Amino acid sequence: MHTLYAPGGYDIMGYLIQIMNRPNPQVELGPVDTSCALVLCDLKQKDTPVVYASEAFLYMTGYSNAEVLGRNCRFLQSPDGMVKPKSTRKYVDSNTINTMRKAIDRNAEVQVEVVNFKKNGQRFVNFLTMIPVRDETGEYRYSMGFQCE
Ligand SMILES: Cc1cc2nc3c(=O)[nH]c(=O)nc-3n(C[C@H](O)[C@H](O)[C@H](O)COP(=O)(O)OP(=O)(O)OC[C@H]3O[C@@H](n4cnc5c(N)ncnc54)[C@H](O)[C@@H]3O)c2cc1C
Repeated sequence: MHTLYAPGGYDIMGYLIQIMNRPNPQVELGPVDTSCALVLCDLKQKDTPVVYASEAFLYMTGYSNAEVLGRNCRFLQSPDGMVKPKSTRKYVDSNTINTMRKAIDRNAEVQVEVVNFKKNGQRFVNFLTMIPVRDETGEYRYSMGFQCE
């Protein structure tokens, strides 16, 4: 993967505002800000890579910015951080992974409980919520994920 990052950074605050102001919320998230664990992935780059990770996310997972950026978030599904696309996870519920996959493809909001592992191999249940995000063109370009241990 050779993901490219937006020169000048991402409008994370603007996107959080967009999310809290969305008209027909399918999932209630309650107020959110930059203090919580979150990531923004680019739907328009190969394998929906993380292009921004909040400090709280890195702290929760134990991974560094260098270890997460440019990667699809699925690495959290294995204690060795090695998860190949389309592979059958041995520690994660297949229907759960398919639910996330379909929600992302359809730009549909979703909330799931998925088993994840921190960098040091510590297992935990991640209550994950993903909401599609529109960029300046007004069309869905990113997805913001909010992780909860
Ligand atoms: C912003 C954002 C944040 C995210 N944060 C996290 C996070 O914190 N933790 C995390 O674990 N993931 C996270 N994800 C999810 C991850 O990045 C992938 O989107 C997710 O694993 C599903 O996509 P995939 O490409 O891995 O699917 P695939 O690799 O295709 O795997 C889907 C699995 O489902 C099974 N399956 C497929 N179709 C069917 C079917 N019809 N019936 C039965 N089984 C089926 C397969 O056997 C396969 O193993 C995040 C995604 C985004 C966009």
